[PDB]
Amino acid sequence: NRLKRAYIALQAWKKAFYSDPFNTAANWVGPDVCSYKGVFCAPALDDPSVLVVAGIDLNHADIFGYLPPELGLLTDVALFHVNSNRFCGVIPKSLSKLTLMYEFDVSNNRFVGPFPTVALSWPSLKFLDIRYNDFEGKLPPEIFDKDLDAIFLNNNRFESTIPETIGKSTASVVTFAHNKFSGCIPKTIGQMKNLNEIVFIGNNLSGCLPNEIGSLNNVTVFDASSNGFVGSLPSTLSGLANVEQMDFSYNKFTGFVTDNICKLPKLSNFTFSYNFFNGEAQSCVPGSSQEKQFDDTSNCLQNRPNQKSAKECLPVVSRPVDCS
Amino acid sequence: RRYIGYDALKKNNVPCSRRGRSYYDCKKRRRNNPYRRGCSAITHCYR
Repeated sequence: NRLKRAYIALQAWKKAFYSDPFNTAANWVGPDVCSYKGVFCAPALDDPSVLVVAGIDLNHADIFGYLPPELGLLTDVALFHVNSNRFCGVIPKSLSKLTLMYEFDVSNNRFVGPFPTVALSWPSLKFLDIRYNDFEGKLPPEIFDKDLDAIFLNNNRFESTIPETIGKSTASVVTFAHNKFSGCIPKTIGQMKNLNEIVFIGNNLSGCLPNEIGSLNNVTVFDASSNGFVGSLPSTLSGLANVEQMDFSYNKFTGFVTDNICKLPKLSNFTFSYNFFNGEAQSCVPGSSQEKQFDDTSNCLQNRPNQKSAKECLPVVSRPVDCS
Repeated sequence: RRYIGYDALKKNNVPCSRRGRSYYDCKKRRRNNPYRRGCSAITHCYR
């Protein structure tokens, strides 16, 4: 009996609810699972006369518990939204039995430990949000082999490199912000199809920007700020025909910012502050345009306010890194 | 003028406020089927 399997799953989960501030699971009683708050039923995909539990949505219920193995009984679930709860521990391996999983959002919880690799077992997975937890360690390179549309990893404790496989991803949005990723951006980044938004804010990346970034002609948001990149901006960035938001602040870039970049047609906010640029085109100057916002604070530019001192600048400016 | 890659930086933000709906189908419909989608790239239907 199929809904009985859902009943057992949900009652095993409610037993694990230590604190439910909005009494969200109050009506989780009796065998009518479809009337449980946060449980969403639907016709079976292969038979519209059968009733199945197809979705779970407890977004913002602030529930402190964990996810028990018995949730593996919810074999018809394709939607799982538990943003902003206090679910703790790990994702049960039994969730590999949720073969219809399509959108999995455990953002802003108390999950911990290695990347939840059970997500790799879902053949229909499209949306994976694990941001704002305490996942850590290496990132499984095979994650970019799935046909995900959206990968949110930001604000965890992931470490080591961005996988060379990133160029395989079909994602329209990928976030890495606020982890402890290190090393270079892989040259394969140019091969990402469908990519619109990529966010690296606040990691420990370094090396030079790969010129292959210029192949991302559908990108609207490219934010590499608060890392440790060096070298010059690649001239290939003139290929970012769609970029709207571009942020390189808080790095160690050197050299010239040209109108190759500052006159990109959709570029409306270009932040390159806290670097060591020693020249900029006139069309890169903040306050110069009514359509385009620029920010050049704390660089090495003559005749601009709030620049770095000449004492601090000459050592770095006179020893540019050979991107090789 | 909002980007979901940037909104992802707010821990409380989700793509859709309608409980039970796909992030790929945040549109008032007579029924509430989690299997129902329609949007292809989340960046496009987020706006």
